[PDB]
Amino acid sequence: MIQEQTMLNVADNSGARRVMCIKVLGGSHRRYAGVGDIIKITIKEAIPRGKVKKGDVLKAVVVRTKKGVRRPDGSVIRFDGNACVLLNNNSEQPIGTRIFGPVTRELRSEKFMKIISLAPEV
Amino acid sequence: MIGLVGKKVGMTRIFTEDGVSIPVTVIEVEANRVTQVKDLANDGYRAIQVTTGAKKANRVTKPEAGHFAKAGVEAGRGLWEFRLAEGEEFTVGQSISVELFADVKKVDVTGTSKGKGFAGTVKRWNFRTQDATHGNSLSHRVPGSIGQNQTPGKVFKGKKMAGQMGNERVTVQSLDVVRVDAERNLLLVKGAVPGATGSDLIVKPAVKA
Amino acid sequence: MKVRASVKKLCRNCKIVKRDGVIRVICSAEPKHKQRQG
Amino acid sequence: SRVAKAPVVVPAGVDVKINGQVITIKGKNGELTRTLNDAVEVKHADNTLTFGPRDGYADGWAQAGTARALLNSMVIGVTEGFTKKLQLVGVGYRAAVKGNVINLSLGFSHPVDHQLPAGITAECPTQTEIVLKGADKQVIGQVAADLRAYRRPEPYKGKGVRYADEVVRTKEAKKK
Amino acid sequence: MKFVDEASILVVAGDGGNGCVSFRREKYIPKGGPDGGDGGDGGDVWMEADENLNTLIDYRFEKSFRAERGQNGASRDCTGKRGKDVTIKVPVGTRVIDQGTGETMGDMTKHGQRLLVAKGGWHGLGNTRFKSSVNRTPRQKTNGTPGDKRELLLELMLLADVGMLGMPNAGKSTFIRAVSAAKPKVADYPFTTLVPSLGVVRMDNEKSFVVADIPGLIEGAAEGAGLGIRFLKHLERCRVLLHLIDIDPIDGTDPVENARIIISELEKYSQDLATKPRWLVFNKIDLLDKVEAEEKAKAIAEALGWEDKYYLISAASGLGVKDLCWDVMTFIIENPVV
Amino acid sequence: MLQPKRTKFRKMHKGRNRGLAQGTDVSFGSFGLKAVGRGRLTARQIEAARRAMTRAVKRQGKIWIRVFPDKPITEKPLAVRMGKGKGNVEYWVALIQPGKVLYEMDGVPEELAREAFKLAAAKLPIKTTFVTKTVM
RNA sequence: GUGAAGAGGGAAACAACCCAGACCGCCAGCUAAGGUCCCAAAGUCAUGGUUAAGUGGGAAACGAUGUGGGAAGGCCCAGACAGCCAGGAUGUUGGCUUAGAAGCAGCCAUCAUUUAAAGAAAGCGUAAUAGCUCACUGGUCGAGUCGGCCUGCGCGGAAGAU
RNA sequence: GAUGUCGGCUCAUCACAUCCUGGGGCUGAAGUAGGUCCCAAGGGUAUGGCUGUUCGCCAUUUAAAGUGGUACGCGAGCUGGGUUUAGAACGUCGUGAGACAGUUCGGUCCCUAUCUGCCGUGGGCGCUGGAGAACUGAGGGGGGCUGCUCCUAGUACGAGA
Ligand SMILES: Nc1nc2c(ncn2[C@@H]2O[C@H](COP(=O)(O)OP(=O)(O)NP(=O)(O)O)[C@@H](O)[C@H]2O)c(=O)[nH]1
Ligand SMILES: [Mg+2]
Ligand SMILES: [Zn+2]
Repeated sequence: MIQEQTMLNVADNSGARRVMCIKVLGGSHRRYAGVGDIIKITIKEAIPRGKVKKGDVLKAVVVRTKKGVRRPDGSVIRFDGNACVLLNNNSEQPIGTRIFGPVTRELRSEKFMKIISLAPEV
Repeated sequence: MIGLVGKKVGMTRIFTEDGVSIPVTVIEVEANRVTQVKDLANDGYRAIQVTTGAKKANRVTKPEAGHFAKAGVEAGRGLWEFRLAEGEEFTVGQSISVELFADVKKVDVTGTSKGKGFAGTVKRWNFRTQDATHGNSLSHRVPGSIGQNQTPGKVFKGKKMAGQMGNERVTVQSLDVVRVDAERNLLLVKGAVPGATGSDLIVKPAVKA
Repeated sequence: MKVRASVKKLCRNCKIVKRDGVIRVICSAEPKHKQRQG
Repeated sequence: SRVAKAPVVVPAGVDVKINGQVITIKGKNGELTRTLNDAVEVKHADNTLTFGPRDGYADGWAQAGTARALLNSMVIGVTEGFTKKLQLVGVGYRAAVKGNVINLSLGFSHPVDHQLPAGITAECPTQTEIVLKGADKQVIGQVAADLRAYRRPEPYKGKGVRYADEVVRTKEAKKK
Repeated sequence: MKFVDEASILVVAGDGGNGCVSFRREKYIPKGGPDGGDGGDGGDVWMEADENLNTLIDYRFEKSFRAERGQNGASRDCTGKRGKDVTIKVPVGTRVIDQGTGETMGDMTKHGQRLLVAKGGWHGLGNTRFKSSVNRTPRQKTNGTPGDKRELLLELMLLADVGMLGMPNAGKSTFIRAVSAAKPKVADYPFTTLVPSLGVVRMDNEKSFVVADIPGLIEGAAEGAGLGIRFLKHLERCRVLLHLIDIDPIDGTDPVENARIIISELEKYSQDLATKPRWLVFNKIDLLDKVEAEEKAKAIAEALGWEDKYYLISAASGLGVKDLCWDVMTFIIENPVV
Repeated sequence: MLQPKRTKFRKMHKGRNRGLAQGTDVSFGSFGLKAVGRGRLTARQIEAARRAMTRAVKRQGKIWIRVFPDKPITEKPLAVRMGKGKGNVEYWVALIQPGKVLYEMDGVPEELAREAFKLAAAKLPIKTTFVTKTVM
């Protein structure tokens, strides 16, 4: 699962390489974030020439979960490494132009088509 | 209309045409027989007493044997009373089938849950376990404080601490029925029901919307 | 509407009435004169 | 008190019977019965109605006047009838009458259905006009109030249901 | 709603918290010391620049905005919470002048700008902050500094793209009917409108422009004695200044002189409005039923001596309204400087 | 701020408010304000009432003050043990008995004086009443 | 004065409050404070009133067509008040200032005509004309009405934690 | 003649002078959203950095991160982080021993439940011949939270936003 104070990777080419999930949105007493959720992250290290810098705080969308994703037919989608897509604070729009890595089909269910469209896999 | 009384033999998933797995509970129901019918004149309320299964003759004693013989019904595992619906009428000795649940599409299951014995405060009331380090001594799963100082001077009733869990009636509401079999006498209900395998279960129509 | 201990006819069209054991003022001209706690 | 000092006179073709403290003023416009307070006495007399209190009662004439007013209302209700006038102002405000069923649409997400009493009839000569006919003033007043409570007009545009003779307040409000 | 300027608002900065003189006494220490928490910082009033807002109707009633009092310092070294900030919504283009030695603190530039108008009062220090060798049991109390009581005058500049100027005899107000639906007062008497009103002509979803109707003036309005020339101030921001000339006026009966009298006050307001590219169109064309309409409109064109492109429009219904809007928005496109 | 400029003694006993009043007859005006109950009249109340009356009467007519504090009141400061001598003087009050005349008015009509006294009664910590000048 | 150094009765309990100062015993009577619906012993006693709030049975400044009594005042059958039916202008859009001031955005005089009455005048509305009132008058209705004081008993003001 | 103090953890309860949800009045209430006042305690009422901190500032969510009482709730439930017996040091006072509601480091938290209280489970007796079953219900106990989207409807309102 994904919770606060969690070391997270990146699935986009915005410029960040490792991001820190420190807050999860959705409601009061929010404990964990699934595969499609809105979370608050802080940059821990990024390319100096990238679109983002060190210490910036912005919203992110989960793409892969280490625990897995529960399919309606009793199937779990495990992953090796948890990443996220950088999004603007005011508007839920991706910052990076490309997505590197597998993407689950659940993101389409909750109306997240920007990541799905420019994803060279599922 | 009334429900049925049955026994749980297990539970298994069901595959749909679109591939979605529906985990349902398998409950076998025997053809119940009406043993007594109550009316306003005698008991002041309308209800019917039914029995299910069979019981060995040696174990059956004279009182219940005569009670069964009065209604012309053989021995049964147990007796239960179901309240009518102000207009539905039943006669003594007629058998109760299972196909009548073909339209309710929502059932309520009541039964005796699994007995956990004497359970602790953490397991019973989902309390928070204290720290196991930082100097803590002989207090990890203890409830802790159970009241205020001498101003109340007592422990209020209904306070939450360790006790005996299970072995009690538990009601689960708004359970969807998937399939019912008449020739095999099986009922498939979506979800999980209380109790262990082989325990007696009582299924009733859903009372809520 | 205002609730205050002291109730008085602010204007000429303030009628003092006793409703359910308490003093109330009804103003047919405009509802700013409604009072309670008489 | 002083209002009860003037006896009321029932018109021709109206029969009045007394069975204790119950009064019936049935006639051309239907039949109705009203119970009294067990404290004011009405005496059978010539073609008029008189009212009097009972010795030992503090209220007496204070409620005798109320009884006189109620009888004055019911006699004209059973001889002439009671009419209530209601009109609709504003777009999207549709109303019609079908039998003893009236439907109201005041911009809601669902039609509003109201049930009329047995002795109350409603008609819609105009699409935005409803007239209530009844034999008792209290019943028609309650019906009109119930209809009005759904869409009580605001003092900004005046949209809603209203009486013909009533006046609404218009406020010139501008901010935000 | 309607565009009205000269809004006045009074705001008070939050008063600072009040310290408390308390002493600490424990189970085994009768002499603990002065233990009084300091007060909370007073509330600070703030403001925001809103692109969406274009009117000051929300401040016409001189509402008093109160910043909550800073929490008083509680005993046992409990510091009071600072007062919450008060934010007032302000449109773009407003300048603020105080009452008494008034000056412009700032001018609105872009949406989201923050400007400080009154700083909150300082917190009141408790007895814990003044203990020393000289005095070991402080009994004095320091009250928080009072907030800033200031009077603010909000003046708003017109944000419309098209400005209207003409005599009251012209159908300037009814011109809005053919181009938009704003419902101002339209009637056959002069000085029908008393305050400028706004309106938008959205012929397409992608492109639209805002046109505002301004009350007319009289021949003597340049010097005064009427509504003055103060409503000419709501100009110099519109890209084009539409002008209507009332053909064959019922009460005027002099189209030659009233057409040129418009420029008389125009050339003497402050700087002749920098000779912006104003247009010239006529109204009440439907009154003239046939060919007679246009030769006199062309005849009056030579009186002005401008000889550029002219439009024949009737404000009652259509008749050149649909295509004149296209020409008005066309001039908007090439010139993006406001 | 009504307070004697010089006093023979700085402090006064608590005293009592027994007996009846002396200044019950009007001898300076036509409309007089008379107390109904016992109480303590601080100076602050006196000048507050005087300012209220000046505001009410639109600065016309004559105003008479029939009461003066002439008595100091001592209050102990906060967090001070009992004893250690008497406290210092903070405010001066006037003790009056029921029937004492407070204020007297002249040059005003009946309704104006009545409404002024009604306004004054709010600032007065004790019940008051309206009286008029009577011969002898 | 009481307790200390006084028992007992009453104030539900309650040394210091009221009555009352115990030599002992009695299955006798009479009283003090306090009570007589019961718990718990004694009036569901008699006479004439007040209270509608459970006031009794905790509380103030102030407010109120709550109610009872008292002394008075104005208008009163040469028709008393409130309702109802009508009138309520004539020079005159008064002058000035005013796009618009016709009564009711500003100032002024505020006199003066036929009337049972009309004020260049108080309130709503119109930019202003309009259109509604008010003061006032006429007619029907017909007997108390209006507003000042004192006093008893009532209401609100009256929100804290087992 | 004695660990008994503040804070933190677990456990909560009660009042409404109500933070949200609920029902309204007025408004200088076009609408959404706002201000004030009334009724209403059924439910809910945050995560981290700093400091021991209660309280606070900061960052980010939510409907809110309510006000108080209960020996400033709760140490025969836990922690000993503050202060603090015995050690030592810094700055000040005192010639000095020593002291400092001046600061730093370190520095023993006992008890096998007798009674009432509470949680569960049993034995005797009674319910009037005995016994086996099945039920009505006098009473008591448990829960009563809501965010977002869509249709209504870009409808009413609104010049447009
Ligand atoms: N037939 C016709 N009548 C017109 C036309 N334009 C105006 N009118 C008439 O002339 C009148 C002019 O008055 P109005 O439009 O109110 O003038 P305004 O724009 O308000 N000017 P101001 O605000 O300065 O008084 C209109 O009310 C209308 O009766 C037109 O195109 N055709
Ligand atoms: Mg105009
Ligand atoms: Zn009023």
